[PDB]
Amino acid sequence: MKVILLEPLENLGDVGQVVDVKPGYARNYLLPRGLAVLATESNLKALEARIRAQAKRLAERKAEAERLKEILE
RNA sequence: CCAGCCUAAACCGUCCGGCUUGUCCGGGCGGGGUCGUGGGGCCCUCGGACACCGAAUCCCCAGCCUAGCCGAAGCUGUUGGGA
Ligand SMILES: [Mg+2]
Ligand SMILES: [Mg+2]
Ligand SMILES: [Mg+2]
Ligand SMILES: [Mg+2]
Ligand SMILES: [Mg+2]
Ligand SMILES: [Mg+2]
Ligand SMILES: [Mg+2]
Ligand SMILES: [Mg+2]
Ligand SMILES: [Mg+2]
Ligand SMILES: [Mg+2]
Ligand SMILES: [Mg+2]
Ligand SMILES: [Mg+2]
Ligand SMILES: [Mg+2]
Ligand SMILES: [Mg+2]
Ligand SMILES: [Mg+2]
Ligand SMILES: [Mg+2]
Ligand SMILES: [Mg+2]
Ligand SMILES: [Mg+2]
Ligand SMILES: [Mg+2]
Repeated sequence: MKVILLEPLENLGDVGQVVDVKPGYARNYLLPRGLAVLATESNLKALEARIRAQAKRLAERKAEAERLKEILE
């Protein structure tokens, strides 16, 4: 199953990564112990938000320190 | 015998809570949509209100069921216990 781990996992990977693992492992350990979440079409969408949001969030914080770069120099 | 309709989804709006506050996620309500000569959504150009079609829902009556009522024309003999 496709899941989205919200935790630095050893064999799996870092947070926010999407990796397919054996059902039982996620169904009876990851998902239950809150290490990951079933990567449904609903969650993948809510992940595009965390990506795009923080993206233009720092992309705009650098686009603002872009004005101070032009003038303070 | 006779007859065809409603919805899910896209898409727009709202109220609620969840949470990593986000152009989001889900839930409930409303609008939209309903088809095979393919249809619908959103974006453009246009004439439609006063156009027409119209119930399987509601309303009035007719009619009918549950009691009834009117309804023509004869009398004398005669056998017989009795016409
Ligand atoms: Mg959904
Ligand atoms: Mg959605
Ligand atoms: Mg509806
Ligand atoms: Mg929806
Ligand atoms: Mg929804
Ligand atoms: Mg909603
Ligand atoms: Mg739904
Ligand atoms: Mg519903
Ligand atoms: Mg409707
Ligand atoms: Mg429309
Ligand atoms: Mg409709
Ligand atoms: Mg239409
Ligand atoms: Mg059909
Ligand atoms: Mg089409
Ligand atoms: Mg009519
Ligand atoms: Mg009546
Ligand atoms: Mg009567
Ligand atoms: Mg007599
Ligand atoms: Mg007599």
